Amino acid sequence: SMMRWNRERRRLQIEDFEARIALMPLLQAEKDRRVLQMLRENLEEEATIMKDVPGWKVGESVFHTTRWVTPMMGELYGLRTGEEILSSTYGFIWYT
Amino acid sequence: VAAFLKNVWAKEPVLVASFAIAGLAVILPTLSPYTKYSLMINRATPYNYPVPLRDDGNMPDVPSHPQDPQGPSLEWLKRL
Amino acid sequence: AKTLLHQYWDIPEGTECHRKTYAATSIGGASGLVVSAYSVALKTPTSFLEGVARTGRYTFTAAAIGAIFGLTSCISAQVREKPDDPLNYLIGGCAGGLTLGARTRSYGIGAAACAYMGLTAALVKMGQLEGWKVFAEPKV
Amino acid sequence: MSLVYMNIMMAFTVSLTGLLMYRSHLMSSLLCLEGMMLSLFILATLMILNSHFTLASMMPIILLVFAACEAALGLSLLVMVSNTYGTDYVQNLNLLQC
Amino acid sequence: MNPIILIIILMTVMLGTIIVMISTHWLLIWIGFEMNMLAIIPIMMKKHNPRATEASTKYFLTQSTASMLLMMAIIINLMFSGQWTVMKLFNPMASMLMTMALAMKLGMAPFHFWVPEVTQGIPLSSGLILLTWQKLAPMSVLYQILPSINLDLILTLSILSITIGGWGGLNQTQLRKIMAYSSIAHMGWMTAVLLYNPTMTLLNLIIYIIMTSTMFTLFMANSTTTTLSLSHTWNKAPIMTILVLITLLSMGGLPPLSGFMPKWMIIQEMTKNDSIILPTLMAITALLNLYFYMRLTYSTALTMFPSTNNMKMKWQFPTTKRMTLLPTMTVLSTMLLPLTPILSILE
Amino acid sequence: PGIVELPSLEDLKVQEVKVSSSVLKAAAHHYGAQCDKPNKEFMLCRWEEKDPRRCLEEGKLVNQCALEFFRQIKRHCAEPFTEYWTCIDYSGLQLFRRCRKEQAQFDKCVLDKLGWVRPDLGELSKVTKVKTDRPLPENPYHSRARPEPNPEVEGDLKPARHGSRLFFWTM
Amino acid sequence: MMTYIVFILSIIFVMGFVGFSSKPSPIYGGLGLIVSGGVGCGIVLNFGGSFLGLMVFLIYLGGMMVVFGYTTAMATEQYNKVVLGTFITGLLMEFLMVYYVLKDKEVEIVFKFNGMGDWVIYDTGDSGFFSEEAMGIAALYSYGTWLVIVTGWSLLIGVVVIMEITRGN
Amino acid sequence: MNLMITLLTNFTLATLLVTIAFWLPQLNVYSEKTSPDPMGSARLPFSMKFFLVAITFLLFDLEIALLLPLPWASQTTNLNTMLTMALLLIFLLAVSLAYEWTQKGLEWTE
Amino acid sequence: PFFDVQKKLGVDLDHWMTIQSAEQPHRIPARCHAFEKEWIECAHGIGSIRAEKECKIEFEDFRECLLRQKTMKRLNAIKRQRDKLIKEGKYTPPPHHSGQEDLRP
Ligand SMILES: CCCCCCCCCCCCCCCCCC(=O)OC[C@H](COP(=O)([O-])OC[C@H](O)COP(=O)([O-])OC[C@H](COC(=O)CCCCCCCCCCCCCCCCC)OC(=O)CCCCCCCCCCCCCCCCC)OC(=O)CCCCCCCCCCCCCCCCC
Ligand SMILES: CCCCCCCCCCCCCCCCCC(=O)OC[C@H](COP(=O)(O)OCCN)OC(=O)CCCCCCCCCCCCCCCCC
Ligand SMILES: CCCCCCCCCCCCCCCCCC(=O)OC[C@H](COP(=O)(O)OCCN)OC(=O)CCCCCCCCCCCCCCCCC
Repeated sequence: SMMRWNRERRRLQIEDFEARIALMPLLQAEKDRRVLQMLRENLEEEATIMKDVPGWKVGESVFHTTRWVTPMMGELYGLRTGEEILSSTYGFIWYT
Repeated sequence: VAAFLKNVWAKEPVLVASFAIAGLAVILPTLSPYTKYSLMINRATPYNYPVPLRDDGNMPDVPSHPQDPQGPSLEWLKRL
Repeated sequence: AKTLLHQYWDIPEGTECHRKTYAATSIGGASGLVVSAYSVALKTPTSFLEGVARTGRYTFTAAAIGAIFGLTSCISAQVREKPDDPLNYLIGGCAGGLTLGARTRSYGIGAAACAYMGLTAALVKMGQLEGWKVFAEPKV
Repeated sequence: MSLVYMNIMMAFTVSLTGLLMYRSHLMSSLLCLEGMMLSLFILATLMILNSHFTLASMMPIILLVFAACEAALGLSLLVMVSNTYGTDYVQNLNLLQC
Repeated sequence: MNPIILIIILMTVMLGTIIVMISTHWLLIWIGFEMNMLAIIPIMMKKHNPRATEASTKYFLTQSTASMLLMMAIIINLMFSGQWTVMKLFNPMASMLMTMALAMKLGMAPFHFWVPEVTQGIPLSSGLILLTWQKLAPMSVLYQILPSINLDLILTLSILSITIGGWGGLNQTQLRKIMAYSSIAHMGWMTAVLLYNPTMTLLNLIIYIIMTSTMFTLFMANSTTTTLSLSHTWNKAPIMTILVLITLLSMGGLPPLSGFMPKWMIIQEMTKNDSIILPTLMAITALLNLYFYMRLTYSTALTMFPSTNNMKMKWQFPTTKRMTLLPTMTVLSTMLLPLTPILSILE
Repeated sequence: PGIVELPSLEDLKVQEVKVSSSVLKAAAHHYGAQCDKPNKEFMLCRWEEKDPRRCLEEGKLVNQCALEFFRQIKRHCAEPFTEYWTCIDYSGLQLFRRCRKEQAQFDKCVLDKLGWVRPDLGELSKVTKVKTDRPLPENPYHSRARPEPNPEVEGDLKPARHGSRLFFWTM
Repeated sequence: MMTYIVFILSIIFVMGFVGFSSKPSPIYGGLGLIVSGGVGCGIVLNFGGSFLGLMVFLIYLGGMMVVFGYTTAMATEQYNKVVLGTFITGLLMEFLMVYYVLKDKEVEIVFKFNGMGDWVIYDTGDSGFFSEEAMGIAALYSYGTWLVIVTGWSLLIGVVVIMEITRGN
Repeated sequence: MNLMITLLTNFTLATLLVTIAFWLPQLNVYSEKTSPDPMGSARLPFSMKFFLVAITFLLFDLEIALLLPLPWASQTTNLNTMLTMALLLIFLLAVSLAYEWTQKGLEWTE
Repeated sequence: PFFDVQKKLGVDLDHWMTIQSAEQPHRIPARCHAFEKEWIECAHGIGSIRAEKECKIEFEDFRECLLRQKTMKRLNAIKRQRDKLIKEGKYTPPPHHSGQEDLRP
């Protein structure tokens, strides 16, 4: 009985994983536009905040490379509210 | 060797059952026709995204669509 | 206490007597605190007061050695007007040895510490002059 | 660097100086040693989770297992000292001065 | 002990040292040190007296402290480099902690304070394992991290080991404490040349292990742990007095013996790097080690201390002890200086 | 170092797929069958460029091809699709196996009115080939010049001139 | 406050070590190390180390510290200024570290340390249908073959070694 | 977060019931009691056997800690190596048990 | 004495856990996979002495990936100046940095 039922459960797992795979390009495009939205918002607010500070280059990368670095949590949610910070950085850890 | 087996099965049947179950667990995956299918199922499980190939012009065994005939099929798992 | 030795050596000889004396006093005080720390480590004092008395005794002894060393060396280099001269640190090391003998209340220890610390301070001056390296960087 | 790493390192140094300043009991020394091991577990774990370095996730478990085996060995040594003098006082372990 | 259990435990000691020597991951380095300590503890408790339990407790505490400092150095290397290759360390704090940990595992001064106790608390064969085999793994880790070892730290450890191992053996009458302070002074000599030329470090380690194994093999073959019982050897076996004579003159670095070979080469590699005061004071401090070696040779070979009457019974029995490699180690610890350029096999 | 180059907020405006995850999971297999080509072009560009800023337009094509997927469901088969994603939506793990008859009605209505065949077990996890016209990135890691190696050993090994040359030893 | 919670747990963690590094008795020392193990486990759990945190509970606390308390219970017969002074000293040193790095958003004991919450340095992606920590521990049987060999050999040798040195013969 | 709320509620209910159980009969003023053990005043005798079973627990629990990732380890694609090392860890736990057996370590608490 | 038994026999006893950029289960990348790949491919084979000075830039980018000290320092500067301008009344946050804008997808 466990032979038949675990083989059916593996087929069900593959069906769920193929549903995930088919949804992943839409989610990846949405995530890319999401993080570029948040970085452009942080860049514009950095431009309108860091005007008095001497020698400040707005958008100055801390890496010598010109390669795209995956953005950090504080890079995205640093200027936003602490409620969104918690609900973006501890929620899956704290979810039930 | 047969008197030893009946002797230890009369005195210590817990240890006889223990060494029998352990010996079956050792030798029996090398004798089963289904041990191949455990590996085949574990490599058929798609945890990752199937990152596509750039079509150079000569890959007749790589499909262009998931519903194309070429590519690895799982009718062996649907049937078993 | 690497900067202690540097701020000792940064002042030229026979020029500024007070800060040379203070720098050698501070180097002696650091060395006396090191000796005091290991002394109350490996040999337990009978009380906290006995421990701080041993600490103050060793620290004041080594600080007085350093103070009278730097004072005698700089005054000898002033009255002799010879800054790059190891005889000045020879006399200073013998003065520090007499200081150690006065702290240990004994004349034989004083003469021994005079001779060996005077030769040691002369060797340190010659190593400052010709660039002798004790912790030499690997070159080959 | 990260602010939690300061506290885990400072905990390791606190358990170090506890392990480097005995009072009387050998068991308190073993507890300071295992506090050192615990802080090493926590610090290694936070780095390996933070870096998403997947194959080193088995590393802290190994760091647990060996050292806990080490702890077992230490407990046995304490017991043998406790089977000689009745207590685990480190001042009874002074026969090797001469 | 059961001989099968003894063989498996000694192979586990060897396996711990091998896993330190051959591995490319710092976790396996730490695992090899843990396995080495875990297996060598029963070798120290072989005879089950309170002195061996005290010695094994002190050994456990010092090696456990060193293992935890080693793992903290490894973890800080993981912080500042993100990887685990057994090579140079990528932080001077991790370098200092690993140098402290390995100086504790070698028992170099001022972490020497366990070596004369533990060696006195254990038998002569386990003291032989502690003073020869337990050096090989930390010296291998020091061999592989020498691009990151601070110069001033390792030279301070070296000169403090040479001076403390010199003055320590001058007050001793127990042979195991004499060999332990000799160990401390020789580890100072080995790490003083580590950043200049590690081939001479390997040379000094091999010549030291040969001479130490010779002296412990002689002490086991005569069943002698004190100076005053070693002084009865001329009336029991007059060849052993000549052997301890030539081997103690060799450990003092007197030419034309083999123990003159390392330290001379060490001076030969420290003056190329323009250090003159340091090998001079090292060689002057080695005269202290030579002095208590000469004390032992006066007590054993060059004079005849009075014996007892029961020695006449021991004349009627030959030594049935397996004196394994004792003529080989006696020859290789005395007559090896004409083969001094063999050291290039260690390059 | 240099200034990072973020695209404008106008370059990030697109008509969003504002449906829930059970709507997406119910339509997932037909989405992988029908919206194959721009999705795989985007994910090929995404694993090759290693930069989302070089992948916006293809991403917009994904968000263009998903919507045309849903309208073509919304025109023809809104009732079996709604009745199916509601049942998918009930489950806390969103099981396909709890909803096989609504799946069968949705597949029947879709295969009749649109001719879409649901992909079999194994098909959507295949590695497919993608024919693009964008160029292959020659330096996707933006790596600079690598250092030249040390010169290797060459030449036949001659003996040591006068041996070891150690102080007085002639061999 | 809740954005700093891991840091807050770490503070309690350091306080827990000052609980037993001051060494009041090995039994209160064991209790302080148990509370320290629980809060350091909470630190681990709040990064996503679920399996490693439950190893802190099951194997470190429920396995090993039980044996520490058990061995301690078979010694130290059942019925200080140094402990009190060292405890308040470690307390004041830790809260001075807290006050400095919270008023400055930077401190330097041995290394430089940021003063923000440690949430800032996390990752902004998903792991899909697995835990990365779980799969990296599961690869002990696929990739960690030599590690399993040396670990199991050390544990077998540990059984043999404990039975040797505790026998007394 | 829900877990922290639940742990705090469980700890608060436990501390509340402990405080009630320790201070509800203290309100009664019953009497002051003077009241001036099988062992008389003898010191606690150490038994080596309880310590041996506790260390044997610790060692087999470390072997259990190695065994715990097996339901996730069965999902690998290196199944021959995974199965070999899984059977090898259970076999080393069995060999530790056999050595504890045959050298009389499991005796009088068998 | 590093007796390189693993390269002599051709066995992989511990090289697999040695770097983050190695082969990982389910191809999970490390958060600094690319930086470590660049630092290793820069520093490979040229020796450590030349690697400390001819590959310092990739090592600094990789250490700054690992510890994020420059990134945290920059966020400290921006957040500190931001709260200072809030205190001076010269700055106000936008609605999308207060939680009033119904986030993107
Ligand atoms: C057709 C096919 C077949 C053809 C066959 C052709 C040959 C036919 C004859 C067969 C026999 C040939 C023998 C080997 C060739 C000659 C080697 C030789 O004499 O070298 C001179 C060698 C160098 O002098 P040379 O005038 O520049 O060279 C002449 C040739 O060109 C030397 O030639 P080289 O320049 O090429 O030599 C290379 C190099 C040349 O040397 C160097 O480059 C300088 C470094 C030499 C070592 C210096 C070490 C100093 C510190 C340690 C001192 C130890 C204490 C001294 C002895 C104490 C008592 C044992 O040698 C070494 O470095 C090896 C070390 C010395 C070993 C010599 C051979 C010994 C074999 C028998 C050993 C018996 C015990 C001897 C005493 C133990 C000490 C050796 O002289 C010395 O070093 C002085 C010491 C004497 C060495 C031993 C002499 C061999 C004969 C011993 C017979 C008496 C034994 C009495 C009983 C046992 C002792 C109580
Ligand atoms: C190869 C597969 C893997 C094998 C290893 C893993 C097995 C899993 C179970 C682990 C068990 C661990 C402990 C086993 C110890 C065995 C030795 C032993 O107990 O000997 C003593 C015992 C006599 O008992 P006693 O000393 O008095 O102890 C008190 C109880 N009466 O003596 C006895 O009771 C005699 C028992 C020994 C004979 C048992 C024979 C069983 C045969 C079963 C069928 C064939 C199985 C083939 C497998 C290999 C067999 C060697
Ligand atoms: C780059 C270098 C890399 C590494 C290169 C290799 C380094 C090798 C280092 C070897 C260290 C050996 C340590 C001693 C051997 C280990 C086991 C042991 O201690 O055996 C002694 C044994 C115990 O018997 P037992 O009955 O307990 O004795 C007490 C009597 N009632 O029996 C006895 O007590 C009998 C007495 C004789 C025992 C002497 C054994 C000596 C063997 C080693 C020889 C020297 C090393 C080889 C040559 C140099 C190689 C570098």
